[PDB]
Amino acid sequence: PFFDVQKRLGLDLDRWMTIQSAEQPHKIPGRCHAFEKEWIECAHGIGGIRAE
Amino acid sequence: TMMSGRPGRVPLQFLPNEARSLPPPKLTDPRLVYMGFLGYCSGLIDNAIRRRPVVSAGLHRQLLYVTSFVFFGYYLLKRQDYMYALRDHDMFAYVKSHPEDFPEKDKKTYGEILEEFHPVR
Amino acid sequence: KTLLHKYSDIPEGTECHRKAYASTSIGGATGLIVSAYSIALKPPASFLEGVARTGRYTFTSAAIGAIFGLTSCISAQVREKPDDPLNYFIGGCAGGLTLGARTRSYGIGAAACAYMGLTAALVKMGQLEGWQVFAEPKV
Amino acid sequence: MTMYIAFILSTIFVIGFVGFSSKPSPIYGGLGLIVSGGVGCGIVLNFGGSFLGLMVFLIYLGGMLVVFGYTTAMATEMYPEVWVSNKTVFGAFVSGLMMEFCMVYYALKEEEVEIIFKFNGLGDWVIYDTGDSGFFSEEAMGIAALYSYGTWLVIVTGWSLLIGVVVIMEITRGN
Amino acid sequence: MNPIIYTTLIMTVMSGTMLVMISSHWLLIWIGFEMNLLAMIPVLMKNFNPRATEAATKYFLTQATASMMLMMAIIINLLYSGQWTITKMFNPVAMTMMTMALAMKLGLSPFHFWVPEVTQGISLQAGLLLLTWQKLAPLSVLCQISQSINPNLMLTMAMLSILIGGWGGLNQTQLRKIMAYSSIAHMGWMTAVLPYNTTMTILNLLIYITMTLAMFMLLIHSSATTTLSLSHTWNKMPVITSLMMVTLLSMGGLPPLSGFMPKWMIIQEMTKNESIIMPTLMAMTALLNLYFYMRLAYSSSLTMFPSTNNMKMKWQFEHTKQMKLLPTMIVLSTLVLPMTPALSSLN
Amino acid sequence: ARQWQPDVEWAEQF
Amino acid sequence: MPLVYMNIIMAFAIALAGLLMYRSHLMSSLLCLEGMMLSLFIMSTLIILNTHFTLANMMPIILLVFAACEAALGLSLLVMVSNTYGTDYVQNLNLLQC
Amino acid sequence: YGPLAFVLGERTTRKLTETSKVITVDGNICSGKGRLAREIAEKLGLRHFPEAGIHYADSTTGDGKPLDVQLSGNCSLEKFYDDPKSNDGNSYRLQSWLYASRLLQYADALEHLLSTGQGVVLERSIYSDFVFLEAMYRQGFIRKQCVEHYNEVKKVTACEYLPPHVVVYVDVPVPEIQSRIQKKGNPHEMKITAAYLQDIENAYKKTFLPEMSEKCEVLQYSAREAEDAEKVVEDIEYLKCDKGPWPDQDDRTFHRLRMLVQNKLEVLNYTTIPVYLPEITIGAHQSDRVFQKFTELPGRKYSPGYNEDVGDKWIWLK
Amino acid sequence: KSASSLLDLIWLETILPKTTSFIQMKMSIMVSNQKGLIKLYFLSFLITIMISMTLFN
Amino acid sequence: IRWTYARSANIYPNFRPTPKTSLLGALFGIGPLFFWYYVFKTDRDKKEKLIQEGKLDQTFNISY
Amino acid sequence: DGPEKNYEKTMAILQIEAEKAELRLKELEVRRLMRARGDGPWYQYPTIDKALIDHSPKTTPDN
Amino acid sequence: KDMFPGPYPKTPEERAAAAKKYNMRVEDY
Amino acid sequence: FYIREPPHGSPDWLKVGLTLGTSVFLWIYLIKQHKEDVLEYKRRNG
Repeated sequence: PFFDVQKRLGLDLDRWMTIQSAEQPHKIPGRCHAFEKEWIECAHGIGGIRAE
Repeated sequence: TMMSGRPGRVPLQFLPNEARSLPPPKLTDPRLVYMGFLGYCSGLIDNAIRRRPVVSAGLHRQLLYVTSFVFFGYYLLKRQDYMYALRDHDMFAYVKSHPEDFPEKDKKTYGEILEEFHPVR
Repeated sequence: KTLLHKYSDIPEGTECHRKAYASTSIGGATGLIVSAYSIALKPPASFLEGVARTGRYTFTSAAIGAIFGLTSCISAQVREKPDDPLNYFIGGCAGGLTLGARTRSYGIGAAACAYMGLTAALVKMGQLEGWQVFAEPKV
Repeated sequence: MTMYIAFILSTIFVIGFVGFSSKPSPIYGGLGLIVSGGVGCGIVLNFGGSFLGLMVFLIYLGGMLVVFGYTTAMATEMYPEVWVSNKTVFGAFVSGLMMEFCMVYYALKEEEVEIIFKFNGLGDWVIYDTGDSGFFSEEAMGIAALYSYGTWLVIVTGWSLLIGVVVIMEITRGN
Repeated sequence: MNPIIYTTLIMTVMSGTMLVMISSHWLLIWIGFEMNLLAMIPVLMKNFNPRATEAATKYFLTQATASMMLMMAIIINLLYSGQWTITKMFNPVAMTMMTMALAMKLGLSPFHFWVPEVTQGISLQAGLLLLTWQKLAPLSVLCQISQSINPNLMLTMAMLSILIGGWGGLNQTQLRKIMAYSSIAHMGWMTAVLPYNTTMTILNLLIYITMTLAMFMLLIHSSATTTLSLSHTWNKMPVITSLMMVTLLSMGGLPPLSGFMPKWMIIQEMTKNESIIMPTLMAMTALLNLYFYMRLAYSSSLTMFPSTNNMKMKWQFEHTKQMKLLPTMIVLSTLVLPMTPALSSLN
Repeated sequence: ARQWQPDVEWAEQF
Repeated sequence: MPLVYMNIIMAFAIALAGLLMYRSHLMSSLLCLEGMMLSLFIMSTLIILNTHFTLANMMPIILLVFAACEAALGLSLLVMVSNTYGTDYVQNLNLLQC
Repeated sequence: YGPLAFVLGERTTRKLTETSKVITVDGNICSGKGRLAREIAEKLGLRHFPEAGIHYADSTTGDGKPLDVQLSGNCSLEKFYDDPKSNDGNSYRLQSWLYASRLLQYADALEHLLSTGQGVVLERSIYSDFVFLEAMYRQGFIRKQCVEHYNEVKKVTACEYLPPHVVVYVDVPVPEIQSRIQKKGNPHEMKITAAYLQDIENAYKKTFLPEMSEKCEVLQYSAREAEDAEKVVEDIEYLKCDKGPWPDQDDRTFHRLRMLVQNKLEVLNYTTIPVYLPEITIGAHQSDRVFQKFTELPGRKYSPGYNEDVGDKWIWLK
Repeated sequence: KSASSLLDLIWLETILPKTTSFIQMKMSIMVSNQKGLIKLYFLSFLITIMISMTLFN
Repeated sequence: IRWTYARSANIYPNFRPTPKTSLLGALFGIGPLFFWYYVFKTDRDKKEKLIQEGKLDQTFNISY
Repeated sequence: DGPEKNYEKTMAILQIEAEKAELRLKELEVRRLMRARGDGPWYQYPTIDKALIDHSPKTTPDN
Repeated sequence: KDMFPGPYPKTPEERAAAAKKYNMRVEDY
Repeated sequence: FYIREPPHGSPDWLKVGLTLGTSVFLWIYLIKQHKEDVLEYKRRNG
C-alpha cells in the first residue's frame, strides 16, 4: 500500500534525499556520483527484475 | 506485485481513462443487485440493533443504505472488469511477443494417440 | 544446514554408522534449541537445574535421532530396498518408542510411534517425489 | 600508534557499551554511556564530523543528566551495584570485554575477519577520500539543508516533538 | 484526556501510518513508525489503570526494540548499497533483521508474547485500534519489500503464528486475549502469501479488519470482556449475540461466510506455486481457532446461560450510543463471499 | 421436559 | 568494511543483547535503548561522511531527535510504573499474562 | 451532551453555582427524613428526589407507572418484613435491587445537577445503603457471601460518582421509632425487630457518619431540631466545606461524570456482575419467560418512540 | 463387549478424537503459560534473533 | 437411568489403556480387517492371473 | 422442450468452459514466465528514476 | 448427580456409597 | 405515553430530507454516469 501521493500531486516531499546523485547544496558531488548516475540511468524503466 | 508496476499506471487512480473503452456494467447486473441486497440487509441489521421495527422503520435510512451500496458497487464492478481486461490484454500481448515460449502444438486425433486401457474388473 | 547436508549426502542404506551420527547431531541441535527456549520462557531455579534440563532434552533428542537413523539405515540395508518409505516409518516408530522410554510412559511411546513414523514416511515420500515444504515463489 | 586512533576509540566505545549493558546501577551505566558518547564524538571528529560528534556529546550529556536524577528518584537501591558487586554483572562485563578482545585480536591479526560481514584489518586511513571541499564544511552545509531542502523533515520532526510534549503530559497525568 | 487531545493523538497515529504508506525514503518510514509509537502510548492508557500502564510499557519496549532493529537494517542496507529508497534490499543480513523487526511489530510469532497481554490490559476500543489499524503499516512495508524477503523465514513465522494463535486461544476465557490470539493466527495467514501474492495479503487484511471491527464493536455494545459477561447478553440484547455468532463463524472460515474467501484465495495462490503441504497444514491448524470460536458461540448465543436478577433494571433502558458502521461491518464480514471476483480492484 | 440449558456449574467452568 | 564498522556494529549487538536480557531495573534497559541509538548515530554518520552524501548528513540528527523522543516516552512510563509499584523493577509488570 | 459539545465549549463549571449541591437526608426507619428533605428542597430551591424504591426505574422509564414485581424487581419488602430469613433469598435480592435503584437515582440527580445547575436533595443514597445490609447480616437475614457481592458491586460502581456535599442525618431514638412504627400502623412494618433498627443506627453512626464527616461536614439533627426546617436550611446556607472532592473537580472530570451519568446502562453495567450467588441468580428458563413478558409489555417491544401500540406514529420516516 | 465398547466407545475415539484433543490441550497449556514476564519472553526474542541469523543467513 | 448411563456414557471415563484392553482392541479391531484383506486380495489376484492367462470362462458374463 | 435445445446448449457450455480452462493455463504460464524474466508488463518492480540525478557541473571535475 | 454410575470403588466408604446408590447391600455389592 | 419525551419523538425533518436527497442525488448521478459511459463505449468502439 504505497499510495504515491507525491507522484500524483507532483510533490517532492522526500525524493530529494533518496539518492546521492540528486541535487545537493552548492553542487557538492557525492563520492560515487558517476557510478550512481550510471547505475540509475541503466536501470530506468526496465523493472527491478531486469535491472538486477 | 503483478499489476502494481504496470507501465503507465497513474498512482491513486480508481478508473483509468482506458477503461472507458470497456462496456459499462449494466445497471441490472446480478452483482450490483447483490450489492443492493447487502445494503438492504445492512438497513435491517441497523434497525434490529437499534431495536426499531426491522422491516418498516427508517425507510429513508434503508434507501440510503441501498443507494450507497449500489453506487459504490457500480464503480467497483467497473474497476474489476477493467483489471481483468488489462490482464487478458497483457497475456495475449505477451503470447504474441514470445511465440517460442507458447508454441503451437501438433493436433493428433484420438485414433493416432495411444491411451492405455485399465480394465475395471 | 551443514548437518542436513551431512545427513543427505550419505547414500540411503549405506554407511549406517555415519548416517546414525548425522541423525544424532541433528537431534542434539534440535534438543539444544528446545532447551534454550525452555530455559528462557520457563526459568530454571539453579544453573545446575538448567544444565540438567538441557542435558535431559538434548539426550532425548539425540537418542531419538540416533535410533531413527540407525534403524532406518539398517532396515534399508537388510531389506535392500533403499528408496522405500517403510524404512523411514520403522525408524520413526523406533524414535517414538525411544521418546516413550525417556518419558517413561507407554502412551507417549505409542502415540509418538504412530505420528513420528508417519511423518518420517511422509518426509521420505517428499524426498522421492520432490515435494516442497517451502516453495520458491514462481506463480 | 596515532595511525589507529579510530580503532582505539571504537574499542573504548565497545567497552563503555559492555559497561552500561551489563546493567550496573543506573549511575555507572550512565557513566558508561557518557564515556561512549565522548568516544563516539572522537571517532566522528576523526572522520570529519565535528558538528555531528559535538552534537551527540551535548545531547547525551543532557539526556544522562535527567537519567541520573530519575535514578536517584525511581531507579534507586540501598546498595547500588558496581561491575564487581554481583556475579551476573561481572560475568556480563567480563564476557563483553573478552568478546571484544577476541574479535579485536582476530581482525587485527587475521587479514580478513568475517563474523557476520567481512571486515578488512587495513587501517581506516585507507578508505578516506583524496578530494578537497574548498571553502566549505560539507557536514555543515548538509546539516543546514534541513531548512532549505528538508522542509518535510522539519515539519515531521516539529510535529513529533510537540506531540511528544503532549504525550508526556498525558502519560504522566496519572488520573 | 481532553477530547481535542485525543483527536490529535489518534490523527497522529493515523498520520504515522500514512507516512509509512506514502514515503519512498526509509528514514521517513522509520519516522512514521516512531510517530505511531509516540501517539499510541498515551492512547493505550486513556483509562488509567496499573494494567494500562503495564501494557503501555510492554508495548513500548517491544516496539522500540523493533524500531532499533529496523533502523540498523536500514543503515546496513545503506552501507552496502547507498540507497535510501524502499526497494529490493541488497544485503541478506539486513533483510533478515528487517523481517524480524517488522514481524515483531506485527506480533508474528515467535514475537507474539506481547499481543495478548497488551490487548488484555487496554480497553476494547484501544484494543480495536491496536489490532486493526496498527497492523497496516508493517504489512505495507513488508508488501513493498516482499521480493527481498526470504520465503523460508516469512513462512516459518507464519506457520508458527497460526499454530500458536490457535493453541493459546483454546485456553482463554477472556475475550480480549481470545481476540489477540485470533489476530496472531490471521496475521500468520496474511504473511504466508506475502512472498507469493501481495494482493491476497491485502484482501485478507481487509476481511480481517472488517471482522475484527465487527467483533470489537459488538463487544463494546455488550460491554463484555469475559465469556461469562458475554453470556448474560442474551437476556438483554439477543440480536447482538446472534450477530456475534455469525461473525465468529465467519472468522473461523466456514463457508459460505466471507471469512472463507481469504483462506480460499491464499490456498489457491500457494498451490499455484507448488505449495501443497504448507496450505494443508495451515488449513488444518485453523480448526483450533474454529474450536474456541465455537465455544464462545455456545456460551453467548447457542446456549442460554444463567442471568442475574438485576438485569431486569437494564431491560428498561436502551443503548445510548450508536456505532454507525457496525451493521455494514457485519454485512461485509459475513455476506461478501458471492463478490470475491472483485478482488482485482485493490489489485 | 424442557431443553437443557446451562446450569451454574456449567457456567462456572468458563 | 574497515574495522571501525565492525566495532560499532558490535556495540549495537551488545546493546541489543543488554536490552533483551533484563535484570531488575527498567532504567538500565532504557539506557540500553539509548546506547543502541548512539551506535546507530555513529554508524550512519560514518557512512554518510565517508560517502560524502551531503544531503544525508542531517539524517543522524533526525535519528537523534526521535531517539530522544523515545527516551522521553520511556521515562514517562517508568515514572508511572514506579508510582504504581514503588520501584522500577520489571517483575512488577506481571498483571497481564500469557 | 457529547465530546463534540465539550470541544465546542459546553462546560459544567459555569452552570454550577452555590445552589448547586447534593444534599442527602439520611436516618433510621420512620425517622421523618422525608419531611425534612422536602422542606429543604422547597426552601433552598433544589429538586427533591423521593427515596428510591423497588420501582424507581419504572418511574423513570416508559409510562412511569410501576410494573409487575416479576418484570421489575422480583423482590418484596413486605416479604422481607414477614419472613426475614426466607430460603427464597428475597432479602438480598431486595437489598441488591435497592442498591441498583439508588445508584440509578444518584446518576439521575447528578445528571440534573450537571445539566441544569439546580441542586438535588436525596433521601438516603448509595453511600448510606450499606446500613441496611449490615443490619441484615448481623441479624442473620443474609449470608456473608451476599455481603461480599454487595461490596464488590459497590466498589466497582460507587467510586465513579462524586459524593454529596452536605449530609443531613435526622436522629430519632430506636424506641421512639418503634412507637412511631406502631402509630403508623403498617402491618408488615410492625414486625420489624428492635435489634434490626439498633443495628441500622449502629451502622449509620459508627461507619457512615464518620466516613462522610471525613470528606465534608455532616449536619446531625434530633427529631425536634429537624422539625425546624428553616433553621436547617440556614445551617446549610452557612456551611463552608472547602475540603472535599467537588472543589477539586474541574471541567474534564465533570465531562467524564456527565457522560457516565447520561448513559444509564453504563451506570448499571456492574450491577449485573457474573457472580453466581443463589439469591440473585435467575435460571435460563425463568429469565427467558420473564424477558418475553417484559417485551410484550406495551411500549417496551421497540426503542422508545418506535412502539406503534402506545401511539407512536411516522415510524417509517422516524 | 467388543464392537460397541472396546472399539466404538473406547479405541476409535481414543485413536482419532481424544488423542488429538489431548495434544491440542497440552499445547495450549504450554503456549498460554500465564506468566507474562518481560524478562522471560524477551530472552526468547534474543534466541530467535540468533537462530534466525544462523539458519536463514 | 443408571443402566443406560453405565452402558453408554460411563465407559470411556472409566477406561484405562491396559495390556488386556490394548491387546484385545488390536486383535478384534484390526485383526479381522487384515484377514479379510488377505482373503479378498488372494482371490482377486488369482482371478486376475486366470484372466491374463485366458484361462477363465466369461462366455455369457456380460453384466458386471 | 426438444432434445436439440439441450444438445446445442451443452455444446455452447462446453465451448465456453474449455476456452476458460485453456485461458487459465495460459495465464498461469504467462505469469510464471513474466516473473522469471521480468520482460513483460506484470511483475515490473520499481527502479530509481533517472530524472532525480543531477547532471549540472559539480564542485570537482572528476564526477 | 451422585445417582449416576461412577468410578471403580477403592476405599471401603466408596464401596458402601456405591451399594447405597445401587440399592444393594454392601456385602452383596 | 412516555413521561420523558422520546429522544426520536417526532421525525427529524432536516435529517429525513438530507437522507432522501442524498439518495436521490446518488441515484441520478449513477444513471447519468451510466448513460455517459455507454455513449463513450459506443463512440470509442464504434
